Amino acid sequence: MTEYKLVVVGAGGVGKSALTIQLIQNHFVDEYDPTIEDSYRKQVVIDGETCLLDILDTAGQEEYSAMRDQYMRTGEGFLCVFAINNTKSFEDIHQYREQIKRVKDSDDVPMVLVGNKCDLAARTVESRQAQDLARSYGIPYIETSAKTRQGVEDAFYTLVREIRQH
Ligand SMILES: Nc1nc2c(ncn2[C@@H]2O[C@H](COP(=O)(O)OP(=O)(O)NP(=O)(O)O)[C@@H](O)[C@H]2O)c(=O)[nH]1
Ligand SMILES: [Ca+2]
Ligand SMILES: [Ca+2]
Ligand SMILES: [Mg+2]
Ligand SMILES: [Mg+2]
Repeated sequence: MTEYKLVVVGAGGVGKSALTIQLIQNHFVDEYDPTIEDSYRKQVVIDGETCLLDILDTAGQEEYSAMRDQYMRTGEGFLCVFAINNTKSFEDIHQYREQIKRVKDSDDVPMVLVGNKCDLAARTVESRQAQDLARSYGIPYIETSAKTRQGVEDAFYTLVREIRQH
């Protein structure tokens, strides 16, 4: 069956792990345990196609920035996550995109921009700002909450549908 290699990237604490765990295991991780690098696999049906999602959950802590080149090499599509209550995590997106762009030597890498924690009211990144960033990359913007599950499947499935346009 078709295998899709997804990689979830973004600053520390934006909810990369919570998003992936919500998708794969259907519960919300409330505590914060910083990730080094974890892998998840699950067979799903997306638009009538049975496929395997291989998801790499990466480190947001800058300490582990050295490991980025390896995972950017292998991944087929990237979920670029920031938190809507964390302006710095939004500003950090470009450095993730730029590295992906260098490594793939492509301006057309399948990606989705994800604004997570949309359940929180302390918003400092407005949807329109994020829409504009995504537009400049030629990719979709989707808001999510790993807490409520809002948008979680849409984000990952959209990344699959982007990989399929490439
Ligand atoms: N309210 C709310 N909290 C969230 C959401 N997603 C993650 N969190 C919380 O934010 C904290 C960090 O989540 P986590 O998934 O560990 O972040 P991360 O991006 O994987 N961190 P790291 O890069 O260090 O591995 C946790 O307390 C988690 O419960 C969300 O959508 N809503
Ligand atoms: Ca929990
Ligand atoms: Ca692009
Ligand atoms: Mg994590
Ligand atoms: Mg503002």
